[PDB]
Amino acid sequence: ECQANQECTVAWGVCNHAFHFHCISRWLKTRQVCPLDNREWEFQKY
Amino acid sequence: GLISARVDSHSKILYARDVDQRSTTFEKSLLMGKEFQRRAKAMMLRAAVLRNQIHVK
Amino acid sequence: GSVSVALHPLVILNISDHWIRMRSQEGRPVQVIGALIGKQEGRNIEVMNSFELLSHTVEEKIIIDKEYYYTKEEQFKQVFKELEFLGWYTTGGPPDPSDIHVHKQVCEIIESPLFLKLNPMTKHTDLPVSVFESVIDIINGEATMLFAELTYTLATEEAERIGVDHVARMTAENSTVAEHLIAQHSAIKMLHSRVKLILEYVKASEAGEVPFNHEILREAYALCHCLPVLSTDKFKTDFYDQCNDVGLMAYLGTITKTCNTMNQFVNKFNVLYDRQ
Amino acid sequence: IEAVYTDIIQGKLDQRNQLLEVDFCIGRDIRKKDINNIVKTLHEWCDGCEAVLLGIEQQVLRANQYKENHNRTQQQVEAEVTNIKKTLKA
Amino acid sequence: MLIKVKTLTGKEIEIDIEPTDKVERIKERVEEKEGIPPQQQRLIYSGKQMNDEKTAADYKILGGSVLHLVLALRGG
Amino acid sequence: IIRGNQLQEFAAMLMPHQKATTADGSSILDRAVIEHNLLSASKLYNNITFEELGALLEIPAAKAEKIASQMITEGRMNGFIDQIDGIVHFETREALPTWDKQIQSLCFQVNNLLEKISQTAPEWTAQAMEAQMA
Amino acid sequence: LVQCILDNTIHGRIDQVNQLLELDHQKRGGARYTALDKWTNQLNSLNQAVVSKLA
Amino acid sequence: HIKSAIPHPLIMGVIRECGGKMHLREGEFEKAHTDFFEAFKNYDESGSPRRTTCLKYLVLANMLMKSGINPFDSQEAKPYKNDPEILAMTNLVSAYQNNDITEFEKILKTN
Amino acid sequence: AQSIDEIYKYDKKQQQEILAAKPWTKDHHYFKYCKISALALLKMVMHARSGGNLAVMGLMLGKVDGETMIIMDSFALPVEGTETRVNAQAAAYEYMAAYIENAKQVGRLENAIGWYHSHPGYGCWLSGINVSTQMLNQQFQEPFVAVVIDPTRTISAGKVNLGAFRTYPKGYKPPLNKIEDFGVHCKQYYALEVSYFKSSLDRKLLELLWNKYWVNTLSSSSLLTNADYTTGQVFDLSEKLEQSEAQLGDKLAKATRDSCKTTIEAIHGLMSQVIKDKLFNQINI
Amino acid sequence: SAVDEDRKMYLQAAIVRIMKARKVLRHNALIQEVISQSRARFNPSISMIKKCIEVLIDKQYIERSQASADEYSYV
Ligand SMILES: [Zn+2]
Ligand SMILES: [Zn+2]
Repeated sequence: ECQANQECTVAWGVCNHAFHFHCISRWLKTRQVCPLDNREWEFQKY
Repeated sequence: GLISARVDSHSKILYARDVDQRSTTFEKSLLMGKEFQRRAKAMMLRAAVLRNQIHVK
Repeated sequence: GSVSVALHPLVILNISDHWIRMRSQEGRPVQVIGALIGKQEGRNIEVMNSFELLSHTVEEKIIIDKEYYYTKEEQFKQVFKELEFLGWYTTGGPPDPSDIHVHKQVCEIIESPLFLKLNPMTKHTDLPVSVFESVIDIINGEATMLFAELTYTLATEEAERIGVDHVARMTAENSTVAEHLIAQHSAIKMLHSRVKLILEYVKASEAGEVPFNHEILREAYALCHCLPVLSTDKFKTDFYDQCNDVGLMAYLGTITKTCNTMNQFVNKFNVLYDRQ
Repeated sequence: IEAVYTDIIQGKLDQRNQLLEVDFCIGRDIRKKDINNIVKTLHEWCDGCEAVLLGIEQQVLRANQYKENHNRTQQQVEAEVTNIKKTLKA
Repeated sequence: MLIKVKTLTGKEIEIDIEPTDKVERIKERVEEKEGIPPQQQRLIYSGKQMNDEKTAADYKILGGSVLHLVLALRGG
Repeated sequence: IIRGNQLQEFAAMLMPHQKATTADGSSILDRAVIEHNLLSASKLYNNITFEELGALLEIPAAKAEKIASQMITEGRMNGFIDQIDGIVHFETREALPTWDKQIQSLCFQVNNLLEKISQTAPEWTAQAMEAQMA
Repeated sequence: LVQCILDNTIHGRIDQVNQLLELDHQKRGGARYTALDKWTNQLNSLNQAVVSKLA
Repeated sequence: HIKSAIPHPLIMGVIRECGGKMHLREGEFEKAHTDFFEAFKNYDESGSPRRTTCLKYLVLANMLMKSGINPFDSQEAKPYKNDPEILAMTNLVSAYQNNDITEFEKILKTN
Repeated sequence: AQSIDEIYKYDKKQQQEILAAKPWTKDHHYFKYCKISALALLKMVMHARSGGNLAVMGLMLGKVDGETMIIMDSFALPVEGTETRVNAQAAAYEYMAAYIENAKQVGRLENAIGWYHSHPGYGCWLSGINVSTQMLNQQFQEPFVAVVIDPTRTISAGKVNLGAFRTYPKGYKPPLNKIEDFGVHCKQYYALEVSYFKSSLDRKLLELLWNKYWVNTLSSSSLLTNADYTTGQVFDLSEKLEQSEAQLGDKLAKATRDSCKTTIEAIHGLMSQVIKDKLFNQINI
Repeated sequence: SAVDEDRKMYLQAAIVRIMKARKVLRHNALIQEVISQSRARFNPSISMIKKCIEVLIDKQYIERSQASADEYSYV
């Protein structure tokens, strides 16, 4: 998303899955779970 | 009104009719206006006959 | 041209509001004097705001109440940091001896106060609003200083320009259709003026008046070839679509208004001819 | 297309209707015998502008007259009803 | 002496206390009669907020010299 | 629109891996140029048939439609495809907005012409404005 | 195609006689017409309410 | 119903695999996906034989819930992507996501 | 002239009569209209933008007429507020005490009518502290109104974004679309309908300084830019008419006024289109 | 630590401003908005953000919704 049109960093979860911060931000506005393990998402590390 | 369609019995084909929202809105509004005018012109006459206290004994 | 002046579309509003307030309070238009403040960035004099000033009339002359000026200056200096005294404004006609008399008192505060005249009754060649500066003449003997008119620019920020654009787009005992048609009239007048100027240039360059430019004449030919604008059959159908849509809306609004009127008539008929 | 590239004309090609729609075209050379055409076209434009302005002024006057008539009728009705209310309080 | 306290909205309240009267009794009387909390009121004289200094001695109060009552104004 | 004749020199200087085909006989260069030509023709055409779209793109009749539909469903270009008529529509103008744009262009032309007249004969322009105001 | 259309997944209809699928690149801003229809219905109801009050 | 237990990561593998299987049989693919992911995580943490069986089931559940997000994008499942018993499944996902009928059918027919 | 010269003529007899009657003590839903002058609006916008992302606020001058609050001027209090909170500790009070007297000296007869306050980036609404302050100011200064202006939203959207609100008194016992636009105290206050007015001389100089945007109006072409707004007005008017006929068994007058306003704006757009067609399309055949 | 106090104050101010901007939010949305706003100066720590949220809840700046405990409302 920043590639096609623009700081991009990593955003880890309690499962330590490390998606893009912007990608997980866009994902969280529709789904409340982690994309990979399908568990409740909680932010951790940045 | 369960199915919005039209039967063509020559070639035996069931076509689907598409209601033109613009045209049906216009015709419904015009019919409502005509009904309004008729109702109002009847109400005016009723007011005229009640003001004169006209009734059949 | 000596010093350049930049004006904001707030000082004029303040002056107009002050003048109308005094006119309404006294019942007739009166002469008002106020103080112009702003920034002094060297060569540019940016008038940003203004406040009403207290003046007393003695015989026929006017004296600015200096103590009120000092109190209001100490009062506003804690709200507008980078805004100091710039000059004074007055509503009226031409610069008269009364104006120069008031300037003779204002000039003891700053080195060169400005003057901003607002004339709502202008029907002559000079602009209704004007800016003046006192010039010390070199004439020997009793040298009466002159009042030189200085031009002003139309510098405006994006935000304030958008604000006045919004306040101008909106409308509203004047009739609404009259105001809308006057708004259209103001723009058609400008378009007509531009087209008439171009037509006069073409007519003059035709025979002998102005040395004609081939480029300008060709651009005028293109402008003439630009009409009619979108005379296609497709446009002529969408235009009548819009006309019929607005006509249906007008019919429904008329029906609603007649419904309200007949409701009122029925109510009054029932409260007069109440029969049980 | 190659004429559109030279920017003399700007437009689009409609193959379905077999049409070329032109939004803008440059002004070709004008000789000293058809300037009267420019004068006539600009005069017609000015006449149309004058007629539109006159019609707008006439409609503004008519709307103001209608508004003033409505206000006068409302105030006259108000005066009559308060007069009848005053004489009814005997 | 007769103070003519006024709010910025134009509401005027007339109060008649003695030129030499203990502040506590007048304070208790106003809070018991009109119930005005002291937490939001501010009394301004000549553009200066009044503090706990000497009163009715340095000030030349004459028939209610416009004592301004201002309420608390906070927002966000 | 880039014809192939001006790309023969460009294809020679490409690095070898950039010269690889796409398992259909067409290399990378004459697929990017095909997409570029089709996108640029989307701006010069209101609509175009498959045969004509392939005539100016050298792709015969069918892969033209395939590439046109592939540039859509990705947002790379606007337009739809009527396969019954074999026509790609790129952009439709809704008459009234076009009327607005043409009126704005006419007013801009008037303003530019007046500016040119003022900058050409300033004294005449000043005297003409003075006479007009009267 | 029938299954996908019945599931609201595909916005289109099928020409059985021509063996076609016509998509639904339609339905522009017609909310104005629905608003006008609601206005007309409310006006009719208000008509019947006001006219039939007493006379 | 138990929420206060600290069991071996083989018990949590068995019961989570059972839950994933029952969710798959009933048709709740969304719950089967997370159940199989938890079972595979526990089996990978401790164990070996019953490891590349819950990964296949997790792949199938992910493909049965409209796909999106590669199962072999997490830390746990990535090393086993090239496993001989998981190569068919990762190829099936690579064909399923970024959909292409030819590759999917070829992988099906070959395996 | 004359009739349009009104609202600027300030009389003290009517003000004293409405302030002594105190009719708002009985009807809590009294004030429904807020008529703000152009000068007050402009000063509010410039002051709000001057503070940037820090909150700034000030006072208002004006009067009351019937059920309408008229705003004729704006203040500028010397308050140094944080990015989300303004306090007005000790200098604002003395400043507003002195400014009223200074304005009395020059001829400003309008008294304090309310307070305006900036919300830099959080819409226009009354928070808990705003509600508390406004309700206190209403309880002790009965004619009052709280105006909130968003500078950043106004600049971003290109439209003036401000609102006027009045709180209900404590203990006023009498859907889901009023919880995100407003705060949790949304039921503790109500929004007055806000309208703007200008004077004859102000509009005279505004039309005089209107010489660059004639192209914008000659191709403005409403009924397309305000199509969504018009259909929104229409489907709100249908519900208003439904409420009016339910009352029938004056809401009907208000519904008729709204219908007239929407229809008049539509016919104004059509008049613009007709004028443009006459100007540009009936020339050169 | 001066930097720790500065970061805590910045986070509290950002949380208050965001809560005024939205007037209602979820925990994940609040954390995401706080991170996106304060990434200009430093990388926030989720523990510090949660501590600031708790200390603002205690200070009656924001409140937890009765229906759901993961939703915050500005008061
Ligand atoms: Zn990014
Ligand atoms: Zn996870």
